[PDB]
Amino acid sequence: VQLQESGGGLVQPGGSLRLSCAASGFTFSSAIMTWVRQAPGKGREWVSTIGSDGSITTYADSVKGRFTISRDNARNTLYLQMNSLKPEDTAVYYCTSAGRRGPGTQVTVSSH
Amino acid sequence: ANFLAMVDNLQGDSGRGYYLEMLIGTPPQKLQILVDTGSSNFAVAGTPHSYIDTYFDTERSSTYRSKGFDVTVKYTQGSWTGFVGEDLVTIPKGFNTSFLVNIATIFESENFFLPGIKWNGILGLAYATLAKPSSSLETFFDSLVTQANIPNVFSMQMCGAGGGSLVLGGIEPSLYKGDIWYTPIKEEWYYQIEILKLEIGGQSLNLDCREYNADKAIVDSGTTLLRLPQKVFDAVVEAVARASLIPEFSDGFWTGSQLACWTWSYFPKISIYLRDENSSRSFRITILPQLYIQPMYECYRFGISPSTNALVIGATVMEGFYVIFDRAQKRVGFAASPCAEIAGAAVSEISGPFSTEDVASNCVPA
Ligand SMILES: COc1cc(C(=O)Nc2ccc(F)c([C@]3(CF)CC[C@@](C)(S(C)(=O)=O)C(N)=N3)c2)ncn1
Repeated sequence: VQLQESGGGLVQPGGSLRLSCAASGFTFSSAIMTWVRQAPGKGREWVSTIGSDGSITTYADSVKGRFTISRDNARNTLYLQMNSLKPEDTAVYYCTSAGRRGPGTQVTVSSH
Repeated sequence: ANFLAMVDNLQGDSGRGYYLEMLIGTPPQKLQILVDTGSSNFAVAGTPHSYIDTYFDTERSSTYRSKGFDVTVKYTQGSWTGFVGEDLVTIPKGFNTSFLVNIATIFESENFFLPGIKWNGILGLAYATLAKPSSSLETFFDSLVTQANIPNVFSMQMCGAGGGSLVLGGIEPSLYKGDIWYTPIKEEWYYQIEILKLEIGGQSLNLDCREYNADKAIVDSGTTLLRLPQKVFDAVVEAVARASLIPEFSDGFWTGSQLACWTWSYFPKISIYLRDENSSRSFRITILPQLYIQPMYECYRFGISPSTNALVIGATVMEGFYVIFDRAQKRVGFAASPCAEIAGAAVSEISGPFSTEDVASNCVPA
């Protein structure tokens, strides 16, 4: 199993990013996929989950209406479209499945 | 998550296992699910069966999705085959939201749903390693940990000997008094732990400690009895017979083929020594006769059985203890259960520390 996230960056408030996660070493098309985030000094926070065929999606109340989870099973890729970003969204975002996680991608939202 | 809301979230139907109420699908269907620390799949009845009242009808759930494959699980005594899918689940006694999980819906089984049993599914809380068809099938607890933002810890108390509690995400202080002692998880599959010694009425069995771990020693809420490898079983029986102040037990009593009937001080305590996180120390979990001479003239069955494989710390022993499955820190905790009391007497004890200088550094075969 391998998970590798990308697409993070440093954005202004109201900005946007599109996170990706490349998967290998298991049947991606059969896997529930989840995005989590973790900022220093804060608790781990569930972001969103997507069922294996993509039709069932769930979101944390903190991101509802701003972030959208999606997947391309043919390309073994999970996505997180992030809009209307706020300083409080700053975190490492990571993908997790069956007790494994990727190393993550940093999202920083700052007016500076 | 609310741990106090999880207190008494298990029902136990008197020697038949502890189960949790779970709501599955949209709209929700209520099932009764056996809590099983010895397996790793979430599986439920999907069709009618003679010995269940209800099952999960996937056709009535708008959110259910089929993965397009089946799974067959075979145990020593039985088996089942089910479709593998995904659906939303709620645990009303503890959580206020739903979670997307894998679910196996059983369509055929052999010797799995038995008569007079109140559950219609199983919740496997062991590690990904054991999940079928493979470890990539995300386990229920792995889904919950992530999606519910709980720590990677759960704990279990069984109060049937004196219902019970499954605390998902931590430890509820009101369920124990005194100290929690921790033993390392040697291998993350089953909850495999290292047994150093068994003592009957204060006398050690004088077996090589490898005899206690040869296949494996595990903590399993889905096993009824304390199951001991044959050589260990034989030694226990010989020690209990020697220590017990009654004239004699039949051979049939020991094998479970005969009950002993009467119209307690005459039977020994049984202690299991577990290594502490500091390897020079151990602690002991002790059960009184009331936990292994089990009511069924009042008649009793022996609460210990032989194994052709593992040493299983099943419900016989777990009825005495609040057991912490601290996956995050690779350890299993024990504290004596306040609810494990009969006729005003505690029926379990825990104590320590004791030296391990008289045993090898590794009692697991290597
Ligand atoms: C006090 O009364 C009871 C009754 C039960 C009970 O009925 N348990 C059960 C029933 C059916 C079944 F199928 C399983 C499996 C499910 F994987 C298989 C067998 C295995 C022992 S195992 C390591 O061989 O997988 C276990 N832990 N769980 C368990 N448990 C605990 N106390």
